[PDB]
This record gives sequence, structure tokens and C-alpha cells, in this order.
Amino acid sequence: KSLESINSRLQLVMKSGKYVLGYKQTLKMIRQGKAKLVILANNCPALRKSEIEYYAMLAKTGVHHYSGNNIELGTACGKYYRVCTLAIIDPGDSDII
Repeated sequence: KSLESINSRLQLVMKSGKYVLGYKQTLKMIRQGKAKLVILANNCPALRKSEIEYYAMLAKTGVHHYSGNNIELGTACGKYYRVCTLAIIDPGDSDII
């Protein structure tokens, strides 16, 4: 995996792609086979990381383990709250996949 940060690519998804935020919707999208890529912050709860990784494995869906924390991920998503996980359904114009 490249050392390059995904931050700018994530911003491109926010602007041009399709995505969901949060455990409930991320898990739903994984389980329905709609998730093209899942992202997890480094300070997500361990039990939640494990659950998401497990279901993503069954769905053959890639998981990118974000190098930063949920403050950084929330900020990269243009939110004013912490974000632990999201599922990208359509990358739009981002070469993120």
C-alpha cells in the first residue's frame, strides 16, 4: 500500500461520490454487497473494527485502515463530529479504489 495519504481522495468522494457514515449504515452496506471500500479510523472501538473487518471479509470488500484518528476522519469528511467508519458505494471522480 502506498504511503500517500487518502485525505484528498476522500474529499473527492465527499464532493462527487456516494457514501454512508457510521456503524449502522456501513454494516448495512457491507452486508447488502453495496460497499466498494470501507474506511476505519485508528481509534474506532476494537470490537467494532473487528466486526466491520469480519463482515467486509465475508463480502469480499476492501477495508482501508485510516492512518489517523476519528477527529481527522470526521474533518476529512467535512463533518463537525468524530467519524469512525464509512462505506464508499461509488468513488465518483476519486481514484480512491
